[PDB]
Amino acid sequence: VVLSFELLNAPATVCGPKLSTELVKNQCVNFNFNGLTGTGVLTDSSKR
Amino acid sequence: TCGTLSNKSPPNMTQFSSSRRGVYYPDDIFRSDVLHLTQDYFLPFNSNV
Ligand SMILES: *[C@@H]1O[C@H](CO)[C@@H](O)[C@H](O)[C@H]1NC(C)=O
Ligand SMILES: *[C@@H]1O[C@H](CO)[C@@H](O)[C@H](O)[C@H]1NC(C)=O
Repeated sequence: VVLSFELLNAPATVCGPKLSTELVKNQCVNFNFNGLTGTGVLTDSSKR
Repeated sequence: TCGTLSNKSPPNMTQFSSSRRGVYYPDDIFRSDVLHLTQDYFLPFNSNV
């Protein structure tokens, strides 16, 4: 079997088994959203 | 079962211009508030049609 992936800016359709944790805001944290992972401060936003 | 035709004239092939007509999004990457210069299969402007 050949699995072909794509990692677009589009809703996640298949995910790895990772457990998921509560949001932490206004603190510098590591984060991982749908495999998009980095480090920074998370806050609410005015963005649409 | 198929319908049938006769006295069907040959196509005439008269030609027109795609005046800026037919642009499309070349890839799935989301972009916003930017200018993107790209090489792809596009219908050229003022192409024969
Ligand atoms: C068919 O083609 C001729 C020239 O080959 C052209 O004069 C004529 O207008 C065309 N038919 C139509 C309906 O435009
Ligand atoms: C086809 O294209 C060329 C240049 O794009 C143009 O000069 C020509 O007139 C077009 N065809 C017809 C039948 O006009």
